[PDB]
Amino acid sequence: TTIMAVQFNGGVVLGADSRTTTGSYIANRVTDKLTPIHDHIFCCRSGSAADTQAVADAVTYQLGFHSIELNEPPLVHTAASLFKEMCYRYREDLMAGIIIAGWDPQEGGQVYSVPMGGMMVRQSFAIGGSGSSYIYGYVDATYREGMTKDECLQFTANALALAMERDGSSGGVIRLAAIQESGVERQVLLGDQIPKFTIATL
Amino acid sequence: TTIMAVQFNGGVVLGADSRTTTGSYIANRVTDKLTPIHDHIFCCRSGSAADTQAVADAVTYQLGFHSIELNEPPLVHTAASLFKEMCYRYREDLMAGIIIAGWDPQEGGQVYSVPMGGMMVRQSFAIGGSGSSYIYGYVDATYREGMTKDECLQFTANALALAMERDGSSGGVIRLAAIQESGVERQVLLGDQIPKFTIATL
Amino acid sequence: TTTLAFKFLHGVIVAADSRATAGAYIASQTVKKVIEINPYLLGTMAGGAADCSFWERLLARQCRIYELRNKERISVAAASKLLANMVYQYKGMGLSMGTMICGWDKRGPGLYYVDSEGNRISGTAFSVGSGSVYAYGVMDRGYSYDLKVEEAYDLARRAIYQATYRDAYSGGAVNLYHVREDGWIRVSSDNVADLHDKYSS
Amino acid sequence: RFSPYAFNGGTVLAIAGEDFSIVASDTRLSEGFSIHTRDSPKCYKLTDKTVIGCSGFHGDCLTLTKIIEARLKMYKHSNNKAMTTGAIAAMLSTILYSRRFFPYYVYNIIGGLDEEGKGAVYSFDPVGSYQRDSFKAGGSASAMLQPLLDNQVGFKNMQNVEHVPLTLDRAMRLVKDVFISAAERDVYTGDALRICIVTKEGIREETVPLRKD
Amino acid sequence: TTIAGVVYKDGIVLGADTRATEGMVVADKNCSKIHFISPNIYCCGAGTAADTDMTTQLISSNLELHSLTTGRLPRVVTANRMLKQMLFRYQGYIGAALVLGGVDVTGPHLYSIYPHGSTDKLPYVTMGSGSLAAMAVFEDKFRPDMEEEEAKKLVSEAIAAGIFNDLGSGSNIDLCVISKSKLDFLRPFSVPNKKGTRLGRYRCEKGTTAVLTEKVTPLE
Amino acid sequence: SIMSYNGGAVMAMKGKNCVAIAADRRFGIQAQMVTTDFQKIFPMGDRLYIGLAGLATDVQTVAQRLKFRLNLYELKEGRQIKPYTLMSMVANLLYEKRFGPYYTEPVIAGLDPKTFKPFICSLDLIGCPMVTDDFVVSGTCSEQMYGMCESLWEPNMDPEHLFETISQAMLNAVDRDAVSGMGVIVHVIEKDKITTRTLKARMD
Amino acid sequence: SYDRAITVFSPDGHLFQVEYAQEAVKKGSTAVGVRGKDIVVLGVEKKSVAKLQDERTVRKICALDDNVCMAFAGLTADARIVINRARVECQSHRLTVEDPVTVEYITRYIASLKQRYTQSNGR
Amino acid sequence: MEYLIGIQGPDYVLVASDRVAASNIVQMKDDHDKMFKMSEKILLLCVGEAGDTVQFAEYIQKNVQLYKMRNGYELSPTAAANFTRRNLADCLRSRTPYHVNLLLAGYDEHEGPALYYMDYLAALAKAPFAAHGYGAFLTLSILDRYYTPTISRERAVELLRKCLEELQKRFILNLPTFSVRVIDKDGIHNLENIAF
Amino acid sequence: MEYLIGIQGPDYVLVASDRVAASNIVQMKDDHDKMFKMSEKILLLCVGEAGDTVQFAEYIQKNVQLYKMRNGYELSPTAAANFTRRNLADCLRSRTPYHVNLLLAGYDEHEGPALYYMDYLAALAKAPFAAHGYGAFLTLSILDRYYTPTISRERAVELLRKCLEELQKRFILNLPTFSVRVIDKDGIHNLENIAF
Amino acid sequence: TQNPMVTGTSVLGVKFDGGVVIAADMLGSYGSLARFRNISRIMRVNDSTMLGASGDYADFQYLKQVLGQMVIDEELLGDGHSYSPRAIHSWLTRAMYSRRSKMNPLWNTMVIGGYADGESFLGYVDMLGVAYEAPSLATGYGAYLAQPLLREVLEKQPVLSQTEARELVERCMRVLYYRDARSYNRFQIATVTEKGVEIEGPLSAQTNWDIAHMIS
Repeated sequence: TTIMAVQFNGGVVLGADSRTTTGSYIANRVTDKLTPIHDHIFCCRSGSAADTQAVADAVTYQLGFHSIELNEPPLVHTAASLFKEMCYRYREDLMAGIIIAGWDPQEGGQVYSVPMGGMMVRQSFAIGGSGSSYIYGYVDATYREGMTKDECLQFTANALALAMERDGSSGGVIRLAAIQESGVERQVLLGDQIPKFTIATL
Repeated sequence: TTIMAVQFNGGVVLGADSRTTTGSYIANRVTDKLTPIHDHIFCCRSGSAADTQAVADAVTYQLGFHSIELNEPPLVHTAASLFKEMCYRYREDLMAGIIIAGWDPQEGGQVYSVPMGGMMVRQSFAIGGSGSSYIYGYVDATYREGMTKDECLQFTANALALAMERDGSSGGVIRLAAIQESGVERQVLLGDQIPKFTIATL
Repeated sequence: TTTLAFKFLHGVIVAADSRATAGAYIASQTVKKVIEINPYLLGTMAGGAADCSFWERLLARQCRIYELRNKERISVAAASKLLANMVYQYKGMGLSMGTMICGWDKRGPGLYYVDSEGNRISGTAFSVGSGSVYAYGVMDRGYSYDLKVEEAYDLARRAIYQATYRDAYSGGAVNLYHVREDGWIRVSSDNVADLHDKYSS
Repeated sequence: RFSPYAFNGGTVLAIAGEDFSIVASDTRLSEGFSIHTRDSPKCYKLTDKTVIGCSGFHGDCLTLTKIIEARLKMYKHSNNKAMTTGAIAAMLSTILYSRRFFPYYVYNIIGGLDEEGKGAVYSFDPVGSYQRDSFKAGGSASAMLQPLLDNQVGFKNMQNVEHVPLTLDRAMRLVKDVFISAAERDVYTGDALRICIVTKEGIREETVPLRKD
Repeated sequence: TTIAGVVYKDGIVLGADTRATEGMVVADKNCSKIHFISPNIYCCGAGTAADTDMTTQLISSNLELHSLTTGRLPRVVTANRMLKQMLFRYQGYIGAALVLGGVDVTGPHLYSIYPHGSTDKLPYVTMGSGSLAAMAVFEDKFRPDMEEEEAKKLVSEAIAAGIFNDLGSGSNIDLCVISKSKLDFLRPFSVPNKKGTRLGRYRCEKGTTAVLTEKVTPLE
Repeated sequence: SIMSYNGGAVMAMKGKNCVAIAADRRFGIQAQMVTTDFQKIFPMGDRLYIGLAGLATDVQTVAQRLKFRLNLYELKEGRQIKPYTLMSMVANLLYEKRFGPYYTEPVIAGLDPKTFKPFICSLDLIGCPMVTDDFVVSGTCSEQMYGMCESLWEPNMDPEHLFETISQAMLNAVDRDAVSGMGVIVHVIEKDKITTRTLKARMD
Repeated sequence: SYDRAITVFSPDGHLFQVEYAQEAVKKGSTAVGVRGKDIVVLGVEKKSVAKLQDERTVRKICALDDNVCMAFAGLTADARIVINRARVECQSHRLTVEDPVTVEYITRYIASLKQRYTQSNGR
Repeated sequence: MEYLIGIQGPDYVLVASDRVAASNIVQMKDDHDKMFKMSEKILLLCVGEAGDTVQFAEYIQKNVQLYKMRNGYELSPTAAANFTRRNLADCLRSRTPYHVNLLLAGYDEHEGPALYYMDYLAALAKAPFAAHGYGAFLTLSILDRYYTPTISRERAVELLRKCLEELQKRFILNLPTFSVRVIDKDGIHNLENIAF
Repeated sequence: MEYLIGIQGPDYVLVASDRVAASNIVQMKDDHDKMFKMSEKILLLCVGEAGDTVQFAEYIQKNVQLYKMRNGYELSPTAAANFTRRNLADCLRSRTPYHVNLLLAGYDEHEGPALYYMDYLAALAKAPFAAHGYGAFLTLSILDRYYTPTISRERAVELLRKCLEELQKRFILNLPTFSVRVIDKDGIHNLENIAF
Repeated sequence: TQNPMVTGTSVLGVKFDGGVVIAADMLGSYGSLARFRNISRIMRVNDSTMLGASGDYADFQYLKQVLGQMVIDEELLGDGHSYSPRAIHSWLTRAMYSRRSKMNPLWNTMVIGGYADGESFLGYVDMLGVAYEAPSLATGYGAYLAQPLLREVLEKQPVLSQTEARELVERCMRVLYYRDARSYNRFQIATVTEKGVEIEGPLSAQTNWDIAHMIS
């Protein structure tokens, strides 16, 4: 499992793999880990499949009622706080690593990272899951300050391809998502569409 | 602990960190993990400090006596085979991850990997230790086929700097070693001489 | 499993059942629990089936060499001591046996209780096995030193029978042996189901 | 850590007669929930008067048979005689007990003919305890075949039966019947049944198909 | 246990075996594993047999209560959410692995529900003991928008693969075909395995059992 | 094993228009036999019987609590209970104790009232019903009972032929089990009569 | 370890080392024993004690067990080894066989002890 | 360790129990009574845990006496045996279970003499003769041998004496004194204690 | 469980042991002798494990008798007690240790009466009176009360009888018979067995 | 070996008309990490026999140098005798069981492929010493995924050609990449024939990911 969210000027770019494993067998090789909560708010799921899906549906219910009551478009900080309150209160029962990234008309593009502990912090980029541990060196070296939308799509796709290459728990297909004022646009990079990196041979 | 060895046309380029920890406390921040065996043969140590040092001294004794009997410059494959026989026979007693790289007049630049199991394989580049896991994404993307001596020096230095940045067990000083027909030349990268990488802040 | 042996004026009576179980499932109901060591010595099977069979056969081997070297029969006390010494070397390893060595000696009728733990004791009456506790009850109430030969058969045969009735691990057929001065003789091999109809009438 | 033993299934059956001896077993070899092969007979002939059947851990079964085959020649070279069914049964007892503290996970049943000419069947446990009996079932479906053998061959629980002597025709039909019933209930038993017949003439083999699921 | 489901052009085909085992011994040769949820949604079952029955019956009871109040046909997502939220609440202690499939006003929807509460929406799913054998057939011969008879052949081969290879599965193959207008519940689709009929009769003769006491009580 | 503590075996069989149910009579703790005459088959409504095998406490507790719910059912409704209705009643009773079940495996045998149809089933400790057209068994010697029933049973059997089949299927399976025995009681259920026989069995 | 063959066969067919050991016993003091009806008595001749020596130490009559005693001739240094080895066997017999050691058994052990030394290497 | 024994006759019930209350390795009490008077014709023989014996036996005792006062008539030996089983079975899966192996003895006006065996798990069984404890393993076989359905009370005590002498001969635990009581049509009668 | 007791006087040693060889819950023997004859004036009383008792006691017995034959004179009670201590201490840290609690009693020609206490760990201690087993916990206090350094053997047997009667009253394990032997100037003497 | 470190996954094997084909992916998994993606797990023993191994790779290299030397030692004599496919399989059964009994086993699972005297041989060897002969073989997760696919084709058509056997393996290798997490899309195809043992280079199976869009 490898999840990624990078923030740019107009909004955010999200990316995730599609492999979910139960031991050494792949139960689903084409899992959608990018769950929509609202119109412009998305989250990334990693860890226990039963836990991540149950919390995501709960926040959608909580923010959905919150948005109508206030009669305003929901904030990304508000959606991330609802994930924070559930992951911290039931930290001994839940095994989840949620990265919440979206857009609101007040602040703009935001990336929040909520790991297993239950803490919440805003970041420029956020990586999570088992396969993320293999791309900490790449992301830190390649990340440039002030990247455009199209550059962030390439930045996320390359980092996920390198993570899926080495990690056994990660693999399958790359799912991308771009959120701005215009709306949400998603694309899937298939088997031949994946950025190929050369294999070391003598 | 992060160790690296990259092969080029003339010979090999080596690299290792300087941090050795006994839990969460640094016992030595000046550790030299590049151990000389012969005139052109070096090895990179990772894992148990007591185990790796004892094997490295034992191979030096074995290869030293072997080179005189044949009256011929020792091969890198020969030196790596002596590490292989000790790491495989006592695999349940020793914690070692040795990367052997050197030069011989018959084959040239060679990089061999002896992991925890006790197997042996020749590679164009090799990474080992605890901090090597974080730079698997970077090395796979940056590596070009047919890199010159100067390019390999920068390639090893950059990869080690990113590993020490993220890993707690890795840190301190980058120690580089370049071996060719001319001999062995070593350099030490200090504090400010370290490859600079930006920290993403809002 | 129920094995019993007692000595009296006329000789030594050896009685045993034939049920062998592998947990709750019964593997066999026809096992020869009275181990024929020599034409003059008898043993019993309790606990481990192979442990009783192998070591007493090693004893049977050792007793024959003793007869060839010394030109005389081995004493019951010496036969009990040899088996006790061999199994003692493997104490606390996994061996499990509870045998009774019977035979007519120069001193008279002999009875010894040998364990895998290392016990070796001589007495007038013994009972080994899972149903040994039930065998002691009916045996002691009808025991006498001046008991008749036919009266001795009825006591031991019923003592196994009463034990098979209560113990789940005991059953099959009751095997009876009489030990005399010239040698032991095979008395009867009565089935428990056949004896049930006999004691009812 | 590491477990040296593995349950491979398989059930071996043997019936002794007046002049015949039958040793039969299924050909299914499995591990856990998957089947290794559908053609693996547990019956193996040693001499012209002895056939052995091994069930349990196949690693021990394959090795032990090679020990017996080596010991069969050692007796043949030294004594100038073919080893009898009673001698092999006594020999296997010592070989199994030599590994007392590290036992073979094996259930052996030897079926053959004695010196007189009658059918003889010997039953073995993992450690080496043995006895002679008319019929014995050992393996995974041993608890399914035995109660039927007690009733039909031993004539138990039946009030007024004439006690008919065992013929090869009746015994062969009884072997085929119980394995059909065993394949329905026991998952380790199925695929194909192989029957070995030991007579005055020699050893003969027959194969009957079973449930493939 | 081998249960599978597939999505074709018109609807959904669900498959199941009939072997129910107690430990490593077959207890039931003919066992229904395709369960009724609603007149349009059916659900295959795996794992704990008692947990599968009671969870199915409760959701089927709730959806019948739901459909009568709404006055219209229930949705697959409603069946999914009810099974998803309940199994999560018990933290996987109810060992019920369910392959859900039905036809709505939206279209055909297939789900795989795990005992812990995780759900996956896929064109083809396999669960149970012989799921590994059944998935291999799908990963080799499955194609999008296939015919009804072609999809029925695809699932039957998948269940059969779990039957012969896996020891936990056996006997008959059950199929359930649900479309937009037609619902075919083929109970015995294929019988690949049968008992070799007994040629030797072991019928006990009248009066072979010994009786000690006899008592006859008349009835109305 | 919890089930092997008290032992016991229960068997049910189908005939033409008759149902037979048989069980052993041994009551014992682990190895020691205590009582020769122990009831395991309980009447439920003139033509319907239930046989319970497992822990001796749970055998008696379930039978008493099922009779508690049976009588209330027969008073609320002016009809005698159906075999399918009782099957679901036992299944409901056992599942109420899901995370702390009664260690007993119920077997129901009897004829359907008004419709004279035979019925047999067996349930799990947590209450999982399964219906068969041949036989159902429960107890410590389950594997022993399966081997006998798979060879002796025939499709259409008269009351007298069914009695001889179920008796021999029990006796031989019980004699290979250490924790089961001490007599076998058989209830042959017909539309006109109930025949109860105690068979001559081994007492060891 | 010394593995030289001491006792070997000769052209005529004699074991010289055995024969020379029979010459050593002839040179030793005389010892005679007779068997009676109720008592068995042995005695030694040619004590040749200088009278200035304690005659308690040079006693050739040694009891092996409670019912077994022996008198020897020849090399007194060699006999003391055999007596002590036989005395252990009398107690070793009791540990294996609860019965006391008979005269025939203990004699067979001494003879076999002498026989093994006429065939072993270095002895 | 504690010991119980009960023998049923044609019109009487004979029961006996040891008078030893032991701790670790010492005998604290010499004349301990383990029989509880339930009714005029019912006795309870309670054996088991240190605290569970007194607490459970008295709880049922007072509840049976409560039935007597509320109705006027006493409970039957059958009804009392099923009542004491119900309380033990319901407490079995609770937080506080009672580990007690008891034996109930009673005479009924219509049905006659009755003896009931009960496990600590609460399993009621009707038996002509029953015994509890480690001493039961040595005495039940003697009870299987000489027992007859038509045994006289003078022969029943003689049969009881044969079993108690086995405890003095084979049983490793010292049990000198035994309480003997007979229940018949007149009620509970105290008999001379068999001592060794 | 087994029991030992030793009372040493001015010119004699009084020692007694039980005659019960017990297994699980049954008494296998009634006349079991736990006293071993080492010399003409030395006795050894071994109590402990099932196999270690007979094997260790006889090994020292045959070695003491070996000393008698090789020299002509017997070992002194002090030398015999130190010899048996050496064999147990050396085997304590070996592969097969003997778990035996012994009590050595002997009379010397020069020193006189002697009694030695010894644990399974091999710790030798000279004592005027000592006891082994669970019964020791009930008897040592009586031996602390009525014991005098100049006690006569007429009173010592009476003192021994006082301790054995406590085992009949308080001790939970049945020990009916005891073997009594006295070692003095003339050697080992068999005294009448105290039975209950 | 008590704890396996660098391990290799499923190894396939099926015999056709006049030869046997074995395929194994070039991957050495370190727990979950794909450490080495260019290692050969298939070796040529002699002209008529070949070996493919699953499990610990360091133990495979040990068996590689032993079997390598055993063939050399035999070829030194030149007496017209060579090790048959059954002889290598029988030795390997004795080799794995002997170390199993010593409580220090080789963490390996082998598939033996051979062709001699016009007979095609396919053998299986466990780390414990379990050995048998089968027309189709699969190790690790292959026994659960690939073997069911191999059994159904050989049930319909018992004898296959070299082309039919290869396309069956490529179909099985594709499914292994779909469902086995510790597999790689770079495998070697080894084939025994009358000409000898031939191992092909890096090969990749074409994968389809059309199920990515059809969820909603």
